[PDB]
Order: sequence, then C-alpha cells, then structure tokens
Amino acid sequence: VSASSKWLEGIRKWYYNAAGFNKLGLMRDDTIHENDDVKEAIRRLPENLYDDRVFRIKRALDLSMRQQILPKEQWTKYEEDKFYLEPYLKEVIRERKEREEWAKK
Amino acid sequence: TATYAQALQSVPETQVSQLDNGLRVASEQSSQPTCTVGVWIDAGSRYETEKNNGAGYFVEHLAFKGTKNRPGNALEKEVESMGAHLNAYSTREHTAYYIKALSKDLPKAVELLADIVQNCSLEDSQIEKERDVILQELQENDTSMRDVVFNYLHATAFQGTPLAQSVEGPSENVRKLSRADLTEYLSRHYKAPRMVLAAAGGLEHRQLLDLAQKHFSGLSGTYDEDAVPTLTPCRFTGSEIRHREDGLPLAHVAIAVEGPGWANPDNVALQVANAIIGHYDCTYGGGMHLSSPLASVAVTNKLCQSFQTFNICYADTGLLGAHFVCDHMSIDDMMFVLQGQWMRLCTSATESEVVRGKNLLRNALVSHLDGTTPVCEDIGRSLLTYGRRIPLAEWESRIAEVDARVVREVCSKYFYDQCPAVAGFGPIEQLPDYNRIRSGMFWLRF
Amino acid sequence: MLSVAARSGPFAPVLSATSRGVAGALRPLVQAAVPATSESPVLDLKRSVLCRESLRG
Amino acid sequence: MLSVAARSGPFAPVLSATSRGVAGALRPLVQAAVPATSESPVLDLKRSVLCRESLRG
Amino acid sequence: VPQHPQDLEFTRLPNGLVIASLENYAPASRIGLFIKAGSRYENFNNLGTSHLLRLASSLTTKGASSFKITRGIEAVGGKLSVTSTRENMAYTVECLRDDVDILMEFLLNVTTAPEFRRWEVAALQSQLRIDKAVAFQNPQAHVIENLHAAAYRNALANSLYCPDYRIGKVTPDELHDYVQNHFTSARMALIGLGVSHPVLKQVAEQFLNIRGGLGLSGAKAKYRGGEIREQNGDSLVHAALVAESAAIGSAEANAFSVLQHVLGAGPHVKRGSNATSSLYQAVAKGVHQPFDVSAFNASYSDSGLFGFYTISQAASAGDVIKAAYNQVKTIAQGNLSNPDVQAAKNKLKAGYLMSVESSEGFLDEVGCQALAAGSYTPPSTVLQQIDAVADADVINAAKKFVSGRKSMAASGNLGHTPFIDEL
Amino acid sequence: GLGLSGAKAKYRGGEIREQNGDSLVHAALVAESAAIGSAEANAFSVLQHVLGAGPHVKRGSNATSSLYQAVAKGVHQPFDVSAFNASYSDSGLFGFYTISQAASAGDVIKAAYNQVKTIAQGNLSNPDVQAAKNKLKAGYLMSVESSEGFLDEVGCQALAAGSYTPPSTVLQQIDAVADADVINAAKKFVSGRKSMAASGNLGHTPFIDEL
Repeated sequence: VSASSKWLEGIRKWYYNAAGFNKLGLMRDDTIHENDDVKEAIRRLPENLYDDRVFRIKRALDLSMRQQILPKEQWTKYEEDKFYLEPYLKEVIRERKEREEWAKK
Repeated sequence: TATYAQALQSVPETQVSQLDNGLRVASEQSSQPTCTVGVWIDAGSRYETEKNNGAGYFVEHLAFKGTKNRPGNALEKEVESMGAHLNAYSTREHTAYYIKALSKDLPKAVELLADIVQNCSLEDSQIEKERDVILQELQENDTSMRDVVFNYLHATAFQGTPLAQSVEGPSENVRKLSRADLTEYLSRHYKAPRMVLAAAGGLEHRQLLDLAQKHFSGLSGTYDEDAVPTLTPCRFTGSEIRHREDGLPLAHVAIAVEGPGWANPDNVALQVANAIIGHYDCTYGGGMHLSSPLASVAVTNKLCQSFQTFNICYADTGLLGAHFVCDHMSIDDMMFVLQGQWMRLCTSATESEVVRGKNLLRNALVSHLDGTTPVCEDIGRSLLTYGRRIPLAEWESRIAEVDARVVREVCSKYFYDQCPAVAGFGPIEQLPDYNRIRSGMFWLRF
Repeated sequence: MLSVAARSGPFAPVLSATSRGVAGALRPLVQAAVPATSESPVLDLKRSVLCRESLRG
Repeated sequence: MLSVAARSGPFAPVLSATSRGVAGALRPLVQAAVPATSESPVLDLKRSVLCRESLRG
Repeated sequence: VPQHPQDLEFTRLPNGLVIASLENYAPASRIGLFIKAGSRYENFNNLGTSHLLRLASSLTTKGASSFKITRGIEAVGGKLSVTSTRENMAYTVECLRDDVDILMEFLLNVTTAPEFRRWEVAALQSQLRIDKAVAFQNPQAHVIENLHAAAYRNALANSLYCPDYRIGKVTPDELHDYVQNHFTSARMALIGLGVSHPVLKQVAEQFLNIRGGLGLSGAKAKYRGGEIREQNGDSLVHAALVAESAAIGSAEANAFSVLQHVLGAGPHVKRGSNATSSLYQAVAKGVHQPFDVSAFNASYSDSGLFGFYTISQAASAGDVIKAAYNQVKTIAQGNLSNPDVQAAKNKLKAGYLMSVESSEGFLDEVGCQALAAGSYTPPSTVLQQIDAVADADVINAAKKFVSGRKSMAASGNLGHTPFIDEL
Repeated sequence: GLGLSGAKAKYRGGEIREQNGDSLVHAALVAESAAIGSAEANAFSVLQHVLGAGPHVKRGSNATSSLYQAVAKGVHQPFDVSAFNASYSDSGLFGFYTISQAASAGDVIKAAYNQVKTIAQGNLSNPDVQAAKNKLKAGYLMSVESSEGFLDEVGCQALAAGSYTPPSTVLQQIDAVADADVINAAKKFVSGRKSMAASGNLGHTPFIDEL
C-alpha cells in the first residue's frame, strides 16, 4: 500500500483513504467479491486466519454502522500486509484451473 | 511386445476336441501343477421346467450326497482323503463341478467324475435322511434375501414366468419332492450329451480322449427320447413390487438393463456399454474424482449409498444395472441419473470413455482369461453357449472392431424407449409410477 | 526368501478406492455355511460385496 | 441387622424423575481435586448436576 | 516356446533396497511393492494411520493431484492398490504393460509423493468411519472380522480399522512423520511381473532411494494368552478358542502347518461332514451342530500362535469347547496314522499348491511369490522342505500346544460357555 | 425370591483392561478385602482407614497413609488409591481406585504395589491403630448421621442398618478393633488374586503380568 500502491493500491491506500478499504484497515484479500471459487476458497481457509478475518470483518461492519473509522494511526499499516489467501486462493486458482484443466481435457 | 493382440496370439492357444458320442472334450494344457479339473456339472439354475421345480436344487443338495461306487464318506475318502475340490455352480442352461488336483492325480477324480456322472444314488436312507437333510437342509435352507435382492433381481425382477422361471421352485414342491423327480426326473432330466468334458490345467488331451474312453466313455449313448423344447419368446414380468417393509432399515436398491445371457451379438458393445455404465461401489472411494458422472454427483450430492451395474442373463436378453442403497430419497434422481445417464448415454457419446471401458474390458478381459478356474468355466460356458471360443484376437477383434457410432445408434437400437429392471429393497416410495418412473422411461430432454 | 500370505479365511485387509475392501488372510474361519434354514439377507442399512471385472481375449 | 450403605464416593445409583440421578456409594474415589490449572468446564453437549430444594421453618 | 522361459530375477538393490524383477513374459502386467509398512512396523504413537493410509493412497499427493492422479489412475483404468498386511503394505498395479511407466510414474508418485494436505486429510477422516463400518460389518466382517476384531488380539489386531478413542485425531504431522518414521528402504520391496528387469531397474534407479526403519516384535506381545473376552449377545454364539503354533520361518513352522492340516480347515470340496480331523472328524463324531475350530498362524519372525477359530450355538459351548480341549487332549495323545501323515502332505502340500497358484492368486499367490515368496525353494525345494515333513515333532508338538499359555476368545455370553479358568 | 451369589463372580481378579486415551490417565488398581458381615469385615474397614480415603478436611497432602503419606513421600503428582468394599454376604474385595497421569503409572502403580508390600511389612504404630479408630470410627459416625444422611445414613439405618448395635454396641464391635488381623490381613491381601483396572494406554502403565 505504498506510493505507487499508495496512488494505485492507493486507490486502496491513499484513495482508499478515499475509497476506504485499507484506511478502514480492511483485509486486502477480504475485498474479493464473493464467488463460488471464492466460496470454497474460504472453506479451505486457515483457522487462526479465519478468526482474524472474522474480527476484521465484523469490526468493519461496526464502524460502518458507526459511520466512523479507526484512528488514522489505527488506519492500517501500509504495505506490510500478508497476502492471506493468495497462496491459498491462488492455489485454488490452479485448482479451478485444474478441474478447469482436465475439464478442458 | 507383440502387442495386446499379438500378445493375444502370444498368449498361447487353447485347444478343443469332440469325443465319440459326439462327446465334447476341450483342453487347456498348461503348466498348472495342480489344475481345475472341471467335470463341468452342466445342470444349471434355469434349465428346468415347471413341475420340475427344485429338482436341480435338490440335485445340487443331492450332487455330493453319496453314491454306490463310492459311498458318502468314501466319496469323502478318495475325494476328501485325496483332499480334492468339488463345486456345483448352477446357471440358466448349464453349470459346472470343479476338481482342484495334482495334475498327477488327473486320472483319479476323472474316475470319480464318471461315478459322479453315473453312480449318484437316490438312497431311501439318504432320500429319507440326507433328504431329511434335503427336506430339512433345503426346506428351510432357502431364505437368502440378497437372493431376495439380487434375486429379487432374479427371483423377482427376473420374473418366474416359464422363461423368466425362477430357480428353487416351490416349498409346496419341497414337501412334494419325488424320486419321480430323482428316480425319474434326475434321469428324466439328466442327459449326458449336453454334459461338458472340461479340461483345465497341465494336461494331455490325447490322454483326455484316452481316459474318456477309459471311464468317461459310455455316457450320452443313452440319451434323447422326448421333451426338448426351445425358448418361446415372451415378456418377463415388467413390474415392480416392494416387499413393503418399514422393517427394511435402509434401501438395498437396484436396477438393471439388459445383462448378457448366452446369445445376442449386440452385447459385445453392450458389455462396453455396461462398461460406460459401470458399478458405483459404496466401499469405493474417490467420488470427487469418480468416473461415472452419475457416481460423481452421487458423491457431491451424497446422492446414494450404492449402485452397481449388474448384468442379468438370458440368451439374447436380460438386465445389466446398478444395485443401489439409499434412504428415503435417492431413487428419483437416481433414474434421472440412471435413465437420464442412459438418456445421456443414448445421446452423449464421447470416444474417450469408449476407449476407457475398452481398457476396462481389456484388463477385466485378462481377469477372466487370467485365472485358472475363471478360464475353466469360461471354457465351459464358452462352448456351452458358443460351441466356439472367442479367440483372444476374436474377442479382441469384435472388441477391436468397437464402434462408437454403434454406440449412439446400437444404443438406440437396444436401449431406447424400453422398460428394463429396477428393484430397490425397502420403502420404495421414491419409486415413481410406471406412469412416472416409466414415464421417466421416456425422455422429454427431447 | 520373503513371505507374506496364504492360509485362507483370516483377515489382513485389502482395500482401495477403485476397488473395494476385503481381507482373506492366512488362517481359516470360513466353514460355517452348513445348516438348514440357510436363510440369508438383504434390504436394511448394510454394505454387501463381491464385485469384480473379468472378460476375454 | 440389615445393612446397605456408606463408604463414600463409589457408585450405587440413586435416581428419579422428580429428582435427578446420582451414585455416591460405598468406597472412595473422590480425591482428585488438587492440581493447579484447576480449570473446569461448561457450554458443550453435556449434562451437569447439583440441584436440591431446602428452605426453612 | 519362449526363449527358455524366463526365470524370475531375485535381487537386492546394492543400496539395501529389495530389488526384485521377476521377468514374466505373460501377457498382462503385475506390479508389486512389498512394504515393511505392514502392521509389524506399526507403533503405538499412532492408530489406524495404516487403516488411514490404506485409504489414503487417494490422498492429495506431492507433485500429483489426487484428482489428476485420479485422472491417470482413472485413465488407464488399471489395478493399483497397496495391500494391508501385518508384514507389508503392497503397491499393486496390474494392467496393460503400456501405461506401466505412467503406472510406474504413478507408482513412483504413489509411493514417493504424498502431499498429506490438511484440508484433504480432514475430509478423508469420515470415510474411515465408513471403513470401520465395512470392517465390522457382516458375519464375515462381523463374526469373522469384527470377531476378528473380537478374535485378533495383539498388535496384529492393531486394526485394519483404527481405534474409536483415536477417532478423527490423525495428524499430518503424523503423516509426514509416520512415513518418515515408518516408510523407508527398510520397507522397500519392488517386484516386477511382466516387465524389463532393466527398465524396472531404470525407473528404480532414477527414482527410488530411501532408508530409515525401526525396532521390535512386541511385548512378547504381551502374552496374556487367555481370553479376549467379549460379551456379545450373538444370537447363535460366536466363540473362538485359541491354541498356538510357532514363529514364521521357525524350523517347526512347517510342522505347525502340518498340525493345521491335522485338524485341517475348510474343505476343497464343499458340503461334507468335515470328516477329516479329530478337530473335525471328532467334531463329526463329537459335535452334532454348527461348529468350527481351526489353527491360525500369527507368524512373527519372533513368535507364533495357531488358535482354533470356533463357531457354534451357545448351549454346547462348554460341551463343544470342552470337547474341543478334550479332542485336543485326545489328539495330543499322539495317536496318528501314517496315511494321516502322508495323505496330510497331500492335503496341505496341495495347500502350498493352490496356495501358490494362478494369475490372480498368482499375483496374490505366485504374487505371494511376485510379492510374498522371495525365491523358489521350488515346489521342488519347498515341497522338498515340505517333503521334509516329519511326524514325531507333531507329537512332541501336540505336547507343545498342550504345554503353553494360549488364548481364548469370546463372542457371546458364557452362560453355556466355559471361561477357561473353569476349564 | 431366588438363589446365588455369583460365579464366585467369576474370579478373574485381574484386569478389566480399558484402552482409553484418557489424556491424563485414569487407571485404578484393585486390591481386595472381605465379605459383608464377615468377622474380618470390620477389620477390612480398618485397613481401609489404614490407607484411608478422602479427608474430612480439604486441601491436604493426604498425609495419613502409606497409600497416601507414602503416596505423599512416594508420589509427586495427581494420584489416588483407595479400597472398596464389594460386600456380598458371600465375598468381598477392596481395591484401590487410582488416579494419575500416564507417565508414572508403572512408577506409581508399582510403587503402589511397593507401598502395599511396604505396608504388608506389618510395621504399624499403636497411634496408627487408635487414631485410626478415631478416623474410621468417626466414619461410622458421620456415616450414621443426620436428617438426610439420616434418611440416607440413619436411613441407612431407617433402611440399611437393621438394629443398633449402638454406637455403643457397634462401636463396641468397632471398639472390638484388633490390629494383628490387619497384619495377617496385610498378608491376606498380599495373598490373593485381585483385579487391576485400566483406563488409558499402558505405554507407561504396568499390565500386572509384567508387574
């Protein structure tokens, strides 16, 4: 979430200071629109992770209703964000690429 | 190497012969130090007629019951003391009796076979007692309820109609068992010319003819007289019934659609077709990856507790299809599976599977050819029905000739728009009507 | 010179996905089939058995 | 002159509908409460215990 | 005529891996891998992980997708199963010789390439419970197998199933470890049937290196002899009373096999009085109703016992089992014929025959050669060793069986049965 | 009514053996005692007190018994052993219910038997005997006691006594406490086939044949 990505992923950082996500402290991965692949993707998610994304999500709802945001300090640390799913997810990308693959076969 | 066909040639050649009755003796001479000595006891499950009911099952219970040339414990002495093998595997028109032996021993049981062939006795002691062991052992011995399942597929889903006729026959008959069924109808049935002189193991076919003359000769010589009709075609039952059981805890379900029998040239691909069909094993794992798409959804949907393609046999017709197991649910979609798969089948052919089940029939093809007794009986019905043996490259020829055009078409030819067997066991409510289930026998998919 | 097998009717399981399971292992126990009222079942919450694939040349 | 009872911590059940069940019977086994991390549960697919009715004059 | 028919090539990899290419010119394909990973090598650190793995061939594989693997397996449509034994787990592929390499690759994969995926594993768990269901299922899976579970006692009874208390608890740590702990060139036996000793050597070489086995035969697996006692309420009682025999490879082992034949087992010809044994003939003279008794072989290299699996209705269990022991005593009398001995050698030796035999029960018997023999002491030499049959040690043996602490095994209520202390 | 006391209910002594996977192991090792109404019955009750059981005052080292004091000296962690009374008129056994983590089960249970052996040494005090009579006799006291554990104790009178050999007479019969038969008894317990009982895996535990 840093200057190129604070301009660009600073649509998610400076301009999600504007578009909100990361300054809202969101989870990058969490932003993926729910899809089936996304669905079972999460089904396979890691546990401690699952809790984490949970608290994140709920909180997001919380301030959302509150229509407030955390301290800009509390606003999320830029860059410095594990790509949570992306190993798991992207793995699934290969999966549905595989079901998709022999499927093509 | 010399490829599966030139391996098929490279697989050595069996031979056959005709003894002078017109007597039939065929030989696979092998390295088998023991051997399956088929004295192929050719009295089968369906071979019999109406009031003849049970006499072959009794005969089965009578088969080893003891005799004169060898008494019962004596049969057990030469035989059992020999430590030899005997079975009776009863089929539509024929059956077999194995002898596992030192090929060294080859003459001995042949001798035994002969008295088997002949000296089997109806002993008013046995006929009282062993036939109190028949009256009893048989009498209550019936009740096998997978034979009320699989032989609900045979004793029910195969009807009992004169051609559909069941095996065991009446308990009224069980009372009514007769020496006229044995004194007479053993003789009045048992007729050697049809009996099979069956050679499996290491062996000498010349010696086969030899000992044949020595003991096995003088069999069909007395034969014929009257009563040898053919099969007048008709319709098997065509129905369904639930033995209606709240007590049936979970469906042992099933279905089938033509299974092999003796005759028709079609079943070749139907074999392959049944291959495309396939049997979805409960104990089988891997459903996520399962091949039969049916099987697949069945996993995903957890859509049933079993299905197994099961080929029910009559010369030129039958039913080959899934056993099954399920709760209050499956059956409906099952046919949506099954018939629909059939529908899918009747339409959807892709050469891939064709090649697959080709390899199925190839591997399996071994697994029958492969094995000593499987090859044995394989010879037995091979000439019994065929009179020929589909050679390795003959069966691999029509096999080799396999054609997926005939899949679409021939599929339509046999398969389309019919009413084959389906039998669950238990509370069948998911069984729709013939006006539904067998409306499902028709396709609005088009 | 290394030996595992054959004494007929005991249990050392054999199972697969493609196949089904079974154990026929060394030692007996198969002799029970004799009596009258030879009965036998199907239709209630069970498994069954017996499949195979075998054909031809 | 006929005796059933008392040795504290074994089991000879006592149960009813109006009441609940228990067995406190003759012999011990109750001594286990000692250690640190004295923990203890509730909240998952269980039963619990301990009721009674007692009041006054 | 084959160029003079190929003698199966027995070898050991110089690495200390069992390197076996049995050249088979036969048309089909038979591929064994014998694994010390059979139950012997198993350990109390884990439970049913062999039951598991026995299922878990299908599991998510390193470098191979259990779905893609399933595509190749599913593709050729051949026979691949690893076999569950106390001694071995055996990776088996019988198929068209072509895909063998792929199969081999698959084999190479199957053996060497587990991914043990957490997710996948977790899924796999339930199918086990299914498995144990099959295990205990029916008078075969119940009265034979669950009453194997109710028969088999020691770490051999460490189940083709898993433990209940252990249920669901498997760990992928226990996976990579378990094989890493268990799987090894110590467990390595590769057996070709139908292939090129050179080619099998080729993949074998470029592939197969491993090592790493472990220790011991058991507690003397704790010799309780005695009852594994099971209240059943079996309707018709299923009780099985356990004599003992001898260790695998023991000098007397074969002799034990004799005594087996002496009391014998299920007949090669069906429907008979069981006329052949003081356990049977004198169960015939002795017993009037459903009964069975037979001797096992639980063959460690270290130890062994041949029981009697038994079958009968409750009422006669004291009667029968006592008579059992009685006949045993009667038998141990040393009274025997010569035709007893010889005609035995016919019966049981023939045991080795069909026991050795044919294309499947070749691959299972001559594949209990193509796995489970290791050479031919031929029907020449092993049936010479079998011809080395000698009776007296069956007499002193009759004493020996009479001499030990052996087991009893209970399925039912003993109200008519003996408890073997009251014996 | 009808007949009999049991098989001698079949005296397997020995293990009821239970694989548990109990986490912290629950194993209980069974000595024996004596029959209901037996002359020595009371004496068995002594031996009970000798090894004792759960304290009337909570939170203590279990300082009171070679089963306990020498589980105290003996054992460093969670443990329990105590004697039952399975009192037929015909027969009886007082085991030791046991509690401990797996690792020490051989260690403890053996020590158990060891202490048992140690105990069976006959070494005893007089204040052992008397102060016992205080402890266990008091056992009969609260054991007899009050309106509920009256109805359950004096209702184990109002059912389960049958008369008062009073705290006079039954505690006279209790005062009939005599030590030596607890020595010869120590032998007697040492002398029988008794039971072991298993909850866990014995990987650290003894199997009592390997005892």
